[PDB]
Amino acid sequence: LTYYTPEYQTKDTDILAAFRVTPQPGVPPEEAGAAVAAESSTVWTDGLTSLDRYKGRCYRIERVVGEKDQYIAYVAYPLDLFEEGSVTNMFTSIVGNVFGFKALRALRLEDLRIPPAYVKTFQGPPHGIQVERDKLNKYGRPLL
Amino acid sequence: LTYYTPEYQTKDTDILAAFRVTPQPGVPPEEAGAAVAAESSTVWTDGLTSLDRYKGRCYRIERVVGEKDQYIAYVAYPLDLFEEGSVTNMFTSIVGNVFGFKALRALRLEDLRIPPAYVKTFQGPPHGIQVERDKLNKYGRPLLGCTIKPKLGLSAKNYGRAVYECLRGGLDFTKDDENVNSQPFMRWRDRFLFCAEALYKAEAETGEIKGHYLNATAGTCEEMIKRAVFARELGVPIVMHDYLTGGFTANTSLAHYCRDNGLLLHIHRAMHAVIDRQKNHGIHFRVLAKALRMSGGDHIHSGTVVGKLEGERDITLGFVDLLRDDFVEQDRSRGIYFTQDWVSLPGVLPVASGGIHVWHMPALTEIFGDDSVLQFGGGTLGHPWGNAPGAVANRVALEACVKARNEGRDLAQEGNEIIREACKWSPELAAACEVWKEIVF
Amino acid sequence: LTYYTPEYQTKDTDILAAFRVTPQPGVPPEEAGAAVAAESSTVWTDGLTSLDRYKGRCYRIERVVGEKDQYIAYVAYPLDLFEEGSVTNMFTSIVGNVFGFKALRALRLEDLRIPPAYVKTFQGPPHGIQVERDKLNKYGRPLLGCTIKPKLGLSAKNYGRAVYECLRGGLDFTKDDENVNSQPFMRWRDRFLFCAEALYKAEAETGEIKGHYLNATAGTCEEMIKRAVFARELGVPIVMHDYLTGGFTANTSLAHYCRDNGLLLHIHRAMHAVIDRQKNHGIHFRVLAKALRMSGGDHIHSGTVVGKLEGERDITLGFVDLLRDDFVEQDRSRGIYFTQDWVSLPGVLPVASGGIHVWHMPALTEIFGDDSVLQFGGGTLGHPWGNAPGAVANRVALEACVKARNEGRDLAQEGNEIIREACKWSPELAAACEVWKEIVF
Amino acid sequence: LTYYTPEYQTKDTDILAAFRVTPQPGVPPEEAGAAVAAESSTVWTDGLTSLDRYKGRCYRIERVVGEKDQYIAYVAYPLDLFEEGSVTNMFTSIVGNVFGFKALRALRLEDLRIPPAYVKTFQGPPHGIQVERDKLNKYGRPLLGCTIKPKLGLSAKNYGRAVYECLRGGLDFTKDDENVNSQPFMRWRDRFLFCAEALYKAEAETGEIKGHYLNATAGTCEEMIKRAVFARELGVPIVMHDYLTGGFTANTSLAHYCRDNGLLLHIHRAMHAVIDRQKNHGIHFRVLAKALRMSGGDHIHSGTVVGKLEGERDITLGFVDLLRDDFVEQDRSRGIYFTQDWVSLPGVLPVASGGIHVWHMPALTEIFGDDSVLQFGGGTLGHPWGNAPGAVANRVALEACVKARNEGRDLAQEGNEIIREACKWSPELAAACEVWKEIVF
Amino acid sequence: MQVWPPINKKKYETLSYLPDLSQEQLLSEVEYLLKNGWVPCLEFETEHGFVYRENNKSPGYYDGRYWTMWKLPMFGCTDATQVLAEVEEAKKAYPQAWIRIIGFDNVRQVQCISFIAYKPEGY
Amino acid sequence: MQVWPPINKKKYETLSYLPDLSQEQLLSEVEYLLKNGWVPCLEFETEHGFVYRENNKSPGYYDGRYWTMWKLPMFGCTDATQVLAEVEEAKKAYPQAWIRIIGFDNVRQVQCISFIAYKPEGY
Repeated sequence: LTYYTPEYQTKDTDILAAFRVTPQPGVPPEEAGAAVAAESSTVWTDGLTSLDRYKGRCYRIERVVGEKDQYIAYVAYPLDLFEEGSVTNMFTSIVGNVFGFKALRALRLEDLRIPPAYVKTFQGPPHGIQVERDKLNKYGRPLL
Repeated sequence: LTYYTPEYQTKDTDILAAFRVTPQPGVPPEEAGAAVAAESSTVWTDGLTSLDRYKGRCYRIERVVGEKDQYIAYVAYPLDLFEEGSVTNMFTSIVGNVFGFKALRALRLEDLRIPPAYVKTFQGPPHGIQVERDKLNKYGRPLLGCTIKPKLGLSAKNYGRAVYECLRGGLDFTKDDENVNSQPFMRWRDRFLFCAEALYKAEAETGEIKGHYLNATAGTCEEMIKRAVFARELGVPIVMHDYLTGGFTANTSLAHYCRDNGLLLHIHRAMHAVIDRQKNHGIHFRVLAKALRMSGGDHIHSGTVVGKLEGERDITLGFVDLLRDDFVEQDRSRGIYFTQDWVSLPGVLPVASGGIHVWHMPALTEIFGDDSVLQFGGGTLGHPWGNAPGAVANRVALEACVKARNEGRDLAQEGNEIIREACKWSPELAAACEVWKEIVF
Repeated sequence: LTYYTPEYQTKDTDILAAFRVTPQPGVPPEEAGAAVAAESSTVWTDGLTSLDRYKGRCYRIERVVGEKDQYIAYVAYPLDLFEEGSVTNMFTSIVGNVFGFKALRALRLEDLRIPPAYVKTFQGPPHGIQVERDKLNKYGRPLLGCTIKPKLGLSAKNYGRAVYECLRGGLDFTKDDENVNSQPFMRWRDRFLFCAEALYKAEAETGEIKGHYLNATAGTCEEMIKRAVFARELGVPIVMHDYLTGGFTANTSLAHYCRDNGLLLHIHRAMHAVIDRQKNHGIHFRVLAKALRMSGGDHIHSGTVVGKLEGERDITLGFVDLLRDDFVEQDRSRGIYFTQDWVSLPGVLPVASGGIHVWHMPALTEIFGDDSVLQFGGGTLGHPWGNAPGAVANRVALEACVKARNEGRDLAQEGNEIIREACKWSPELAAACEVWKEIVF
Repeated sequence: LTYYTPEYQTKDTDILAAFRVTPQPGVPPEEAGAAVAAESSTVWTDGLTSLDRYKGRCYRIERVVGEKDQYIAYVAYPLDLFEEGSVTNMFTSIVGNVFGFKALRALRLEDLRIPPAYVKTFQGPPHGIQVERDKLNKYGRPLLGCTIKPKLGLSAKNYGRAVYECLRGGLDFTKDDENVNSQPFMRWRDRFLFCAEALYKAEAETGEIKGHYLNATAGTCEEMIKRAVFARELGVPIVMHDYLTGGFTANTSLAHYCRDNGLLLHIHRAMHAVIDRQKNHGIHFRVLAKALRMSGGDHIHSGTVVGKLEGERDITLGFVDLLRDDFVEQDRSRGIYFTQDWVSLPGVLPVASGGIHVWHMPALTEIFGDDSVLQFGGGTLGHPWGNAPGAVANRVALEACVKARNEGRDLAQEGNEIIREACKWSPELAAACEVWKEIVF
Repeated sequence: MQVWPPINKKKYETLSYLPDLSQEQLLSEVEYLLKNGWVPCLEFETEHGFVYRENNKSPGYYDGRYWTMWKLPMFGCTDATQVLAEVEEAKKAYPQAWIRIIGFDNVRQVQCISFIAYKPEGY
Repeated sequence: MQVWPPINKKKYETLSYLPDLSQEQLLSEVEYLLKNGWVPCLEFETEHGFVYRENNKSPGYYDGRYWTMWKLPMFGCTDATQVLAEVEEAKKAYPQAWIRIIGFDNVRQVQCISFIAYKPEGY
């Protein structure tokens, strides 16, 4: 429980996910959130880097009161983990290995805080709402 | 209820799906299955075609006794609905709109009978099991792989040395983790250059063909082909793609690039448990690999078994066959809801992965047999004496498992024992049996 | 004075500049700093946007006490003003219109805080210090270089022999001078072919990777890439570009060509003293190298130090860090007016150059340490016994400086002495200590 | 002092520079000029060539009486030193190493005599004044331009409308500001599509060829050509490049792309005051435009004049001629330190810009005459009645200035008056004379 | 904690990180081959018994995978001891050679076996 | 005025244009390594101790940069004399090999050292 970090202060170059984890009976919520984070690393060669820079931190665990006993574990992923401008990579690195962990009944990814330093590595909409209306010269209603 | 057709006789040019539907209380099962089929059409212009030719028929509904009250509705989709050679299309047309119907609590796709007339519109594996062994000149055992660890963490020269220590120790293959693409610490083209160096060295050391699954996955079609193109420039034998985060459109393009260029493709199934873990909703991994045998890959991760045990080991054994075999006939205990005639599409080699280290060797060797890849991360890297000792250690363990099977011993019972014998004559393996037995016996 | 904003709280997606403004007598400092910021906008259509989002804020003005009465006005530029990944744009938008304002006697750009959200839009060094050492397999010292002399003058086979004598003597790298492109006496493609020959020979002689900074600079984008393309054809490790005469647009294109092709880039900063020498007008070299760490280069000339001494050695040490380090926090004595978080952009290796020969070795070795290139022209070529003796002579001098530092001696005081010890056991180096001491002690 | 050559007779294949050197106290002027020249070479291998052929000769030193004690040292550079057709090379070889010599306080390059044998290695303007007027079919006045404002701020449809209002009001040309490339608010290709639309409309409204200086400047060679290519796709007549932030390598590539595709090139000199403002250090703008007439551009910004007055108006008039004329002989009061024979390289049209609105019209018209572009930002956009009224307003003002000159009136004295006459018969212009006279008479 | 040799641990794939098989262990292998239906054959290499790439370095192109066949496949052999006579005759002729026993599975149209039967002196 | 040998001045990068380090000079180096926080490791080459390019000649591709690791990194070693025992054991096994002491800087994720510890006879 070196991935459950109550004391972590988030960086602004962090991908934060908010996972609703429903642990297996008996997984402590702490150990559940730290488990979600830990699907980031494991050791040996590890002494040739500092794994401390490439790990998910389950910095906070909240209790989903009354929707059952589920928890919103908040993982924080370093910017260095992701390939700039690749949603295929951000999804492999987050939704890639965690959802099939034995110690999890069912886990769900609710939200992502995509930091602006990562946002900037993306083209985005080839146009988006505004240019689209300028192009199309349609103003004042929803389009049909 | 013009989509529920009890009287339909299937065509041999039909995609048949077997959907476990869990209706909303009050939907009659009939109306539930007909609803799944009806996500095929609706009317007006409809009088300018015959919608009767472009509709899903829920021809049979079975009751999933005791797993709750769920039903296996059998839909039958006409061939004309699908774009020849497009797994992106077969998934849009089937898993595209049905799973979100109000009158369905949770629906799950369990199997697909991909007709031979559709099978034939696909290239398949750029190589598949046989050419792969011919190319690689490896016969008689499951092949061995080492997964470099940590995934994200080290530099390129480091990844690259891990690779070599491991491969000189007698494993055959090393893997870029699924998360390793090009990233600030280790950018692709240098990982490629150093892993190339490392494998030619290890191969000139052993005398056995070695190779590294270079992860060609990227964020645009163009960059994926760019990386693939550079593996080709090195003369290296295999590249890798995660097919669910990258995509089926893209996967199929890496897979035709490798056929035409002679590279093998190790497909990693990252993200699959998002779709395939739950029993009542999703698409079942056997469907997700029929989609890969058609889209194309030469290796596909099938997970581990000795951990997740017997009874469920039967559905693992059901889709390994669906992957490897030319015809997997109907066997509803291994989860084959339909016979499948692959009409000479190459087979994909199962990669077993996770939890593994040596007392697994005989079991794995038995669940899977010869046609598999036993991929160790910690089983190798987490050896006492490091990387090459770990490689030698899983390897002589495997070859002990081959010899024992070959001189008719039963790996299923003598297993642990067979490995007992092997520890004894190997130093390297013995220190692996110790940390083994730090949790073994 | 709607651009002078005392109350502005900076955003972390702001380019902050620190301009030393020397106003015209009578401009209030406030009005001076607001004037620098105001070169961002003017009005009418302005009511069809909010100019409030696209203006430079002179949020703080400091008084440069005693260097005259000058002021360090701090402007803050929004992220939306810049084209992602374009140093040509960041320089047009900042140094583009302000330095010629009537109400300014002379203005100077001292530093830039390039936010991480902008940092991320740049490729950076095609390699940078680490991969460079991994590639080159050189660890433990500053690397050595020889500059062929005369620059313009000899033929191609001559340039090419100078190169080899020098590189077989144990230097690691040789340089085409900045003025050498293709010229009547020595046309590029033959300089490339003979310097290629020369370096493979020298490397097969030593057993150490050798390389020549081939000057790919030319007059069109096309010809620069043409020369670069031919280095790639030889398998040679490094090419060179002067980034201020060629351009930032072009530099960035040579730098993405080398990333994608695995060539290192030695950037030469010719023309920089035209912009960066004067204290009261121009752009300060630390800004001109933040622009290169982003546009891309693997080596950048940082000049020499032991000549231009202590106190000013502190701002050299301020931008070597800005070049080499992941985060160079705020230190207004080394001239860092702002913290800089490089968010894992590779570092550029400082090339120290000019005035150098051996009693410089320990000092240089100390100012710079391991991560630098000590580039000798005359320190090597102007040796008594010629080129290879000069190479051996700077080299054993350096390695004496490494060993001494390593067995805790203080190069800063024992230096001259350390070199004294070394002369003694080396013939080659001793004759270099003589001509050394034709001006030494 | 083997580089100070009082006796050298210049060759006609020599690049001559005229450096204003301000030596360090104690450097003899002779030793100062010889020092500037000596940054051409140094010795050993030197005996394998004759360095006597590849050295700068400081053949004459003059005393800059009374501007301080500074000297105009005249260096003479051999043709063989330069790569044919490369301004990146001519600037590396001259302004590349000299300006940072310890024995120089501040050195400034005032002029260059680019020999005709070197002139001939350059394409020059893709068109130049004449073809430009033939193409555009405009004869008899300076052409008019409107600069859209705010630069960074509005959307693409907005930039695009400003453009049209302005161009239908009779201006000929509109400009993307130098900072406008592709940016979050306004991405390039849409600015290109809407400015294309806007100009064809304005031109079908007037009947006069209209065009927009589309800023093709970008961060890589590749993207600059990509934008240029799309202007070509629209059939639009002119594109734009800032040649000092983008680069000379790049500039030359946009300039040969436009010759070969028939687009005109408006060159913006952003960043120039960083190098050319100080009197004692830098390179003087006349050198920076000889470099552009050779690298290539069809228009070049020369700044404004009526603001920065007579005496200095003489050096403006010295480099407009250097730009526009086939031969500008020696005239050391207009700052021509050397005769220049341009041997039929096309002339570049001066763009006068900044501070301008109508009582400037006769003066401008007189400083510059017919061969210029009068570019208004606020002179047009900041009109009371908006954009098209401002266009008509600068335009009839200019045509009044043409008619008056043509019927022999003296714009130099009657000017203000001539405009007085014009206000009267124009509504549109009269309201411009009002806000004029909110600061006029 | 040990080091595994960079020199001289040249391998001949299946079964070569095991002790050398005694004629008993070789016989049981040849008898397995046979109990699955697979035709045994012998390959022998005199000239460098390791893959290499001289002719071309393309993806999955290697020189040295092919050895010379020693006689033919022992189609319809039922007695594995017939077979060991061949390893042993070949070995007379070629004390040089590395011999390997391969097997053909005509049901799958593929070679399924390859184990080194005789390493030449000091291999 | 002298000539420097075209034959036989093969070099092993850092510290190799110096006299050969005595076990004292080697020890002080290993003790420096250690006083900066860097994990020492030994590489040993039996087979040609010089870079070459056989496999591919691309920009910055060279064969021969990688040697075999002699055991592992001496993670948390505090006594440099522990280390010299390894140079000396390796050397028993491989009188053949060129041994070199390398070091890992896990703070920067990079190898920082490489000095030749034992040149094989006549190197």
